[PDB]
Amino acid sequence: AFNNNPSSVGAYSSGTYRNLAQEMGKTNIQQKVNSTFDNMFGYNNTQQLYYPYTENGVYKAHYIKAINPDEGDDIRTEGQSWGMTAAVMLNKQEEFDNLWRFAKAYQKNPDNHPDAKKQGVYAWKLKLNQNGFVYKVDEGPAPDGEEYFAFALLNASARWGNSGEFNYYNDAITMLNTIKNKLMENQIIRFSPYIDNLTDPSYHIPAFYDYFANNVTNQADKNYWRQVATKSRTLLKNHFTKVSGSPHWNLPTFLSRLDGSPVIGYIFNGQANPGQWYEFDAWRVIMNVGLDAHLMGAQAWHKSAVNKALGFLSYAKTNNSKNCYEQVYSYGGAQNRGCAGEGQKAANAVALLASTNAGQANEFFNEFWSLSQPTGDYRYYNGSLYMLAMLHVSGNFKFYNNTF
Repeated sequence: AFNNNPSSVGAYSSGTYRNLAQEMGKTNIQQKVNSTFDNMFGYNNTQQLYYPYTENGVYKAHYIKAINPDEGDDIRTEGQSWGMTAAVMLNKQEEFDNLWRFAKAYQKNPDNHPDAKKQGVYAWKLKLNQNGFVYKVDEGPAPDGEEYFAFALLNASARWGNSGEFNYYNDAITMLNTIKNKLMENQIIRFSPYIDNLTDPSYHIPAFYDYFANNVTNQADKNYWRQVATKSRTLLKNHFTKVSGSPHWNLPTFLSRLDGSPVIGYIFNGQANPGQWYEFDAWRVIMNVGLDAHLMGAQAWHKSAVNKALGFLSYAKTNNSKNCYEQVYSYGGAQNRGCAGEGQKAANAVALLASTNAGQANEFFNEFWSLSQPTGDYRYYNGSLYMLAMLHVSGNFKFYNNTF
């Protein structure tokens, strides 16, 4: 049965990881996790997201392909870093290494870039050109990519050691320094190096920062990352307070000020969507809340955040002619951007790690567990999230500490 009373002591401290799928009475859980990875990382062109990159017939590395039916396929740091995260959780070293090799070679902006703000950050969008060779479309970062890269690299170090192709640990510390020096404002993750007073709630993964603190060597840095963790929980708490009730109706948003206030409308040239939309980034927020609750302990704010968000989505589904909750809401209103797909359902299933409502858990968990693994043109984001959620709900998303 669903544990509707999640512990205030996290798995990171206790060593006890929940297996949400087991709580929900599912069987063949590990087989399903394993096949999810195998199909995502297999050469089937069906679920597959992991693709080799070759130059003049010479194998180089692999990437996570952001399939995109109308703007052209591209390659993103988020997906890359998520793929590495999945690989390390399942002990898939070659896959990890192939993706990290790609990132370091091709996504990383040089440390001597003329724009100091870009030095060592990871270009969020690459493409292959008409001759098949990789190039950077946008050198700006998507800072949760770096966050996941650091996370994944620290875990790789801890599981595999640092005497092979990669000194994972050194690469992780370098990534942490880059986050600190290039991607933070006042200890809050930036949306952009170029805009101040701006964060993206989905980039807040407090438990990662606590893990970082425990995996650096020097006292000042340990304190730094513990403070980032606390400030991240404060940001999320504040954001969830600000989105409660009217007018945001309990869903977190794409962009936020540093006090947690949703950004209203457009604020910069190139912005993809209004700041107050619950959209693709925002989907991940309650997944991150679930993660945090699982790994570092459930507090009242985690439970309220997820219970109220899931509650809104259930209500919104009852008020939808398609009998679905949708992918995009703004001020509690559906934006007609489609019924939830697999990624959103996956994010919501992970959120259950902070839920106290067994009825919500049954509904949201069964909707996720009944899905087939994503295929087709929208599988990059649906399938990347599906993979991460499979790990989270099967007790496979764990923190592996380094030993000093």
